[PDB]
Amino acid sequence: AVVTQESALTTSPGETVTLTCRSSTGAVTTSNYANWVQEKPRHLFTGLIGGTNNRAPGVPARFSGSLIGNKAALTITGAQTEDEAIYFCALWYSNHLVFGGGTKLTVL
Amino acid sequence: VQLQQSGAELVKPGASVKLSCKASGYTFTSYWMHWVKQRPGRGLEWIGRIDPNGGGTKYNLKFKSKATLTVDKPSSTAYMQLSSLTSEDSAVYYCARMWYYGTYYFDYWGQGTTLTVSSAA
Ligand SMILES: O=c1occn1/N=C/c1ccc([N+](=O)[O-])o1
Repeated sequence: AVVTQESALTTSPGETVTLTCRSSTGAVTTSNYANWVQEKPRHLFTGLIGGTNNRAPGVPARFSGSLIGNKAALTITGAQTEDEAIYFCALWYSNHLVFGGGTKLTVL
Repeated sequence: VQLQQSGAELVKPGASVKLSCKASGYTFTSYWMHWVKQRPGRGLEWIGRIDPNGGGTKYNLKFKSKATLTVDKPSSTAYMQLSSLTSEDSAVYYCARMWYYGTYYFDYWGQGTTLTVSSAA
């Protein structure tokens, strides 16, 4: 199962931006438990959201999860300069996880 | 919460290697402990995960005969033995705990451990 996304996006400081996470098998449901992780430079990973829309403790509330159409999504409402980083998602198939290509967000 | 993994490793093709991930500052048996493979130009790639309470596991079909997830409850550590090493296994391996009671989300990751499968000249 290949996990398609957008290759890269570009938001301004203050504007809203919507990342996505398509599945090849079909539409993304709540059974997939769509995960999200932010890789800042120097190999610094930090899990933002998982189980579709349930945020982790310590994660900014600007990051939010939902199911827009046939894909999961990570809406960063009010993008910061520190948000400039890659964003991998991860859908669950019933027995394992599968990561996607990643989306290099670049904040001007 | 801190996940301090082992230092950089140098190992020949054919041999094996044991990496670590000493968790601390929380209840070790309450959270799972996944493992990921980050190669250049490949993004992330799932290896598996282990529930420390009972040592139950769930692997990717690709890395079922490669990785070996185990735990040691006294030391609160998590290991992963990669066997039959090749040029393809050269990657920085991480460990990322996950809350799983109601929802499945990541939070705290490790610094990473750069593995270089290099032949002896
Ligand atoms: O063993 C299991 O049965 C139903 C879920 N389950 N384990 C689960 C999961 C689910 C999701 C993830 N995950 O996000 O990596 O691990």
